[PDB]
Amino acid sequence: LEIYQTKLLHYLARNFYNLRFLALFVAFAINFILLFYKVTEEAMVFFVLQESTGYMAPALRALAIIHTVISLVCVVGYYCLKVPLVVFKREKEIARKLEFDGLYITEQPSEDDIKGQWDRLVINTPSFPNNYWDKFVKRKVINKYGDLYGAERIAELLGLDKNALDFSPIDMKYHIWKLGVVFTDNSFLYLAWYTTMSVLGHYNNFFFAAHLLDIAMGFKTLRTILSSVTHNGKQLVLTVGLLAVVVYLYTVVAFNFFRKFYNKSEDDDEPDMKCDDMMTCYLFHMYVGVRAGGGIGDEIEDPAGDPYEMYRIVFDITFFFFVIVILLAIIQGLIIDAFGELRDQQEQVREDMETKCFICGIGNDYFDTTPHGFETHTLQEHNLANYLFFLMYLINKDETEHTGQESYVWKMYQERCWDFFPAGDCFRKQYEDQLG
Amino acid sequence: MSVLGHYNNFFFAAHLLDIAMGFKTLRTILSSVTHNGKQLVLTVGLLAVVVYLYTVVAFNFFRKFYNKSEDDDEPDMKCDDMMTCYLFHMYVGVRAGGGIGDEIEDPAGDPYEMYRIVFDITFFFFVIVILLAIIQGLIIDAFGELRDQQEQVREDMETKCFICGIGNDYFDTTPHGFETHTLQEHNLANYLFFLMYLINKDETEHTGQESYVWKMYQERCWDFFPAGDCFRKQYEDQLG
Amino acid sequence: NDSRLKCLLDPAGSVLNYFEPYLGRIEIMGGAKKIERVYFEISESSRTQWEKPQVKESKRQFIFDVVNEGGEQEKMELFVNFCEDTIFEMQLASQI
Ligand SMILES: [Zn+2]
Ligand SMILES: [Zn+2]
Repeated sequence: LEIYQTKLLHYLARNFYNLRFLALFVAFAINFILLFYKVTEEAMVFFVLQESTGYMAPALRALAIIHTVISLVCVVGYYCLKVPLVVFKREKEIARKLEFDGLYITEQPSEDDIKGQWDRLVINTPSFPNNYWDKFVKRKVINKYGDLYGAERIAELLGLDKNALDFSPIDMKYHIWKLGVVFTDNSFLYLAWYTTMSVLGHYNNFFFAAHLLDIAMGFKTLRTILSSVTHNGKQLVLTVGLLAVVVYLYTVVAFNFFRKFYNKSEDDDEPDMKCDDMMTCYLFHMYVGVRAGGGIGDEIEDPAGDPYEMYRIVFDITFFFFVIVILLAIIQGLIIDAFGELRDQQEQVREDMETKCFICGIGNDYFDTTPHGFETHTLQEHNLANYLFFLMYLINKDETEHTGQESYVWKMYQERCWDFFPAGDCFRKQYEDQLG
Repeated sequence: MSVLGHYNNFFFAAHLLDIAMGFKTLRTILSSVTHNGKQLVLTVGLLAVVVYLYTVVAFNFFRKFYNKSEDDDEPDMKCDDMMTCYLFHMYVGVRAGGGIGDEIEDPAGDPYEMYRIVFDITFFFFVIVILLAIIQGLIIDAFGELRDQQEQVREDMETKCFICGIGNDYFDTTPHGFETHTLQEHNLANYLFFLMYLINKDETEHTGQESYVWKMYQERCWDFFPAGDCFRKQYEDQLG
Repeated sequence: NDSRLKCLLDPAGSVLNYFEPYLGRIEIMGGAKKIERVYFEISESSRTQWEKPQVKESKRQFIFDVVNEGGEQEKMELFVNFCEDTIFEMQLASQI
């Protein structure tokens, strides 16, 4: 049973993205079927699927069940594929803050830091750290801080027995903390919302219309396009607020001086005054004036032959210029500037990667004296993947088997000292006389 | 199409599209549309999805406002089924200046007045204002990107040699030295003419240098092209 | 600049060509205040998991973030954090 459970969990973890694309395909099919609905009065309103074949309603029920199953197994596959990395990052950050800052020994988390208060629950658990590979965190913290804070107090803080320090001849709290970490993850919350809408789709089929919004999360090109909207989204919200304030000012002016022009009634038996109170006039200006092509002047009474004709003309013209022309141009310019800024950031990345080394920072003109010397330097001498593979080699090796250089780098790595990375120097630069 | 123009003369109207292929300026202008054409198609698809969502909301809650009939003898309900309401939203609401609110019943004096106002305002903001701005911004960004690519070509050709890659500041110690280097020493046309000379020559008549370059050329080995080195750099002590 | 070694490496050409994928080189600043070259072993599973498209996307996202929004922090600290996260991801992908 355990072997089959492990195989099922690994199969769901391996095919997570394929199941997400399958869910998107099923949602598209469901909405294509939903396009064939109609309303019948036989009062009581009935939603009937008009069809000349008689097959689309069992197909709709089958697709709803299939979509709910796929959403559930997508959540399960997410828990076995992406949750370990999130827990690994959180545990690593907790360990670094505990050892190199004294987060729960010397200092304390602020009242505005919910993460520190929640992570206080995990330090005394015996399972911590579970995904982080450094299993001597508590011993390091004890050895660092017991001289000035007492070994017994820190051992009680870190959930370590006094007899457990020497030889001396289901963890519920950790899982509660892990559930709290998982439930605050954005992708898990998105998948939980997706599954909730899939479950609600059986209560009413049109709840399957929300899943089409997954195209905003599934395709990289659409994410890049929507990044032009979310780049300056704060400025967009502030521009909409500024538009609301300006329209409120025009509403105040109209309610004080131009009330007679807001009769929207065809017949004189019953008027339809839109500006006899401030709330109705403000709603009218925000809903009718902004959407109108020429401003508020398109939708109110003609001001000709009136004592306030020139004031009304100035009112309409400044409403057209300030709101219709300028603020919408600010919105469009923010979107276009977002496009240009993203393109400039990508070009900056390209130029920085082409002009200097990522490790040592020496420019390509020094290396290019040798034919194709910078390509040789970035592919063989200071290759980033080689540094990743060396860290992977050092971690997966016994400390008693370390050589002198490996011990040197390992000791500097455990202290978070990155002076072993070459900075402004390389093998060619140091032995330039001997190699040349 | 020219042959079909004898069957019906209006088939000759297609050939005017040849102005898009005949003039270089028109091709450059249409490159601002075809640069981000994939993003344009994806934006139109996103607009279709958003309008479908608004159609679902209107078909569930706002069916009474979609009567487009002047007389009460025979109604013209546009949202009594999902297909008609979706076609109405995609064809009438998008082309309208103020959104779907321009073309349906006035919501005043209704229990669902505020929901209808929020519906119309968010249709106007998300579809009319934002998505068309995304389309226009994609076109303008295509213009700017093409201009930046041309300026990058100009700067790269002015600042370093195409063959050896040495910058102009090394050559410009001699007066007009970089122009001399790019016109006489490492001229691209001279390398083209040398390859043309090598191909059109008998192998038995090749000299030692020509045989060396020919053997390296048949193996696709381009180590004979100087890279980071030139005649002035190698003999700098003897020439200077 | 030794010719006897070049006459010695000729029979080792096939052996040196076999271990070329598995032979990793880095350069460090050693304890003698000199640049040293470190030779180590790269496993084949590490090579296969490094060349996955998702790992490549993660690497290019990391480079983008370091170049643009990489200020106010040491670049090598961010690089080591990226390496640790990538190593964990690769090990998890090898487990499943
Ligand atoms: Zn380097
Ligand atoms: Zn040159």
